[PDB]
Amino acid sequence: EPLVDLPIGINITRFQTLLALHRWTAGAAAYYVGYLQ
Amino acid sequence: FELLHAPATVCGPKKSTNLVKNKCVNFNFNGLKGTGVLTESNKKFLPF
Repeated sequence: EPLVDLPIGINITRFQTLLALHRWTAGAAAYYVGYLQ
Repeated sequence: FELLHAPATVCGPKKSTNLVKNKCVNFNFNGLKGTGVLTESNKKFLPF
């Protein structure tokens, strides 16, 4: 379901994910990236 | 301000009149324009 629609109005060509380093130290994580066509 | 058409962050107030039901009316809902009778709906819309 749609979460938000944002009138940012800027070009995007790359993206970076952000990971929170907990109490550096962080547990193992598993994530997936696919590209829409 | 710029009136050249683009994504408009700032807009003036829109003007919503009172809603009537069970009577044939021209109706506008956020740019959706139609002619019809409005009645209570059993169908369950999703929130979005």
